[PDB]
Amino acid sequence: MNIFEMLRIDEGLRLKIYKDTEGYYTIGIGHLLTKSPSLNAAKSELDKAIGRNTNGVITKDEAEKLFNQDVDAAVRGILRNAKLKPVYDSLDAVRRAALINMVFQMGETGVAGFTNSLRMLQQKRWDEAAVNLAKSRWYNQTPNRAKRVITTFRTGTWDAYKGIGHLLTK
Repeated sequence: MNIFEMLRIDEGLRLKIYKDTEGYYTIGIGHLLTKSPSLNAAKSELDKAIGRNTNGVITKDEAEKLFNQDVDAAVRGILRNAKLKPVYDSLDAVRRAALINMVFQMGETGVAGFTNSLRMLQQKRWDEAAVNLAKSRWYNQTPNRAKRVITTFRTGTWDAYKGIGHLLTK
């Protein structure tokens, strides 16, 4: 298992414009398009992202391309963040994946707001971090997904892979 496979499970795959758990226009593998209520706006964003007149529909390859870009950005977001970077650096490979997952879903800003949890993660206080992490709107809104991620942070294994929130756009 890896970050790509992990996120593909959590986010699923849709080739047509859809509304995410928050009611925002999205497409592909959790690629947010816009927080705006206009389908037209979403379509504009889409065309712009793809480089062509899509008409709300994309191909599998296009979805995967957006996906790769999106993963890349989440990581970059982590590396540029002074609160995130140090945590990310302190973690083992599996747990890093969990961090990326969160950032992908809620943005670098959203994640950076989890001060207490981040600290616990930095300290390797797994169980405590898990409890803390669950006391969030995130957990209450998308419990199943949150659970899988939390479990990952807790055990440092992919067991939970043996509920999608956000990811890149206007």
